[PDB]
Amino acid sequence: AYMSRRESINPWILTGFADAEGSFLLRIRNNNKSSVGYSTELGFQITLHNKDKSILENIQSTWKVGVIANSGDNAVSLKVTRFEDLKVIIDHFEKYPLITQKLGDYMLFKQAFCVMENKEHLKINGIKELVRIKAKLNWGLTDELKKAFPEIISSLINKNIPNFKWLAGFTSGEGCFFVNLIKSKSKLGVQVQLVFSITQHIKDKNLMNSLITYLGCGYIKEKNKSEFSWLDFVVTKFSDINDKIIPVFQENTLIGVKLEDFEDWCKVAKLIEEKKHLTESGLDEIKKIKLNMNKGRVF
DNA sequence: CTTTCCACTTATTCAACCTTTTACCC
DNA sequence: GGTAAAAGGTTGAATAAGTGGAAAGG
Ligand SMILES: [Mg+2]
Repeated sequence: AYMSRRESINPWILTGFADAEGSFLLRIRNNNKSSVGYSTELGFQITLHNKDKSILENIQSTWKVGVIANSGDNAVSLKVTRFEDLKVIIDHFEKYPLITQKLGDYMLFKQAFCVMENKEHLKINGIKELVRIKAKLNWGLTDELKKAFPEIISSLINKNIPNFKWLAGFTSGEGCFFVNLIKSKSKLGVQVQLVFSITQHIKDKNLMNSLITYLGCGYIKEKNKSEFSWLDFVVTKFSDINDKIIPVFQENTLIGVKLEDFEDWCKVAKLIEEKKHLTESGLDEIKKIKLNMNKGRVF
């Protein structure tokens, strides 16, 4: 395997994608063999379905770090935990910063990086500090870690969209270009509606709200699934999609298989611009485009 | 002793999917 | 009087996270 077979991508796109996908990791493993009885591993990771391996390669090729591996049969991962390589990641994020609640996680990661850069994690005081940091990262401590270090453990990130490149990267993870086919009392009996969405956890409500000001269109939907809730930024007005959404991503290129879902959705947009969705022949072409996009896509 | 990477797991958070109802164009 | 836009859900697997094992040189 080669570090840069695939092309690199734009660092703001990389950052948008990183706001939408991936997590920092701080492992603190019980370890017989370590002087202190624990060892650590620090890093950053992204796990995607096999379909979107090209993206991991894009990133690897941009940073020149990271390992790409199988992640079970269905998925692949990029993990950076080589310690000195984390300087490349730090250097990337200082210059092209994250803006979702994940920024907070990057702050934990930096702090843990400091402790390790000084080698404090090799002694009991440094392990204690990493425990306090890990306590706030992702899912926090295992029950077993809490017994070992029962010490007492220590606010929402509020940031603006930096530019459209960030937005192309973020959409490449969390966006959806959908062709909705409404059973309708129209002539053909089916209405074609283009839907754009970006799906996000509730914590990033402010970001989602500010997408409305940013794109000059769309609205927020609160959705739920019994115990769990999430948000959608949604655009359904056709003239907004054609004059606002489409040009943005024509100028700022999506990455991964979603690029192909996007061009397929634009093909339908040209058809609707021409009123062709209102004839049988055009409805059928759309039905065929939809059939083979998104979950229906083979290549 | 410690770093690094490789194999592999699991559950809920997303993307993606649908129907029905209301807005509004004409 | 007919097409567009929004309301109002559902669906399932990809992503969010994680775990053990161990090669390799320090
Ligand atoms: Mg995500």
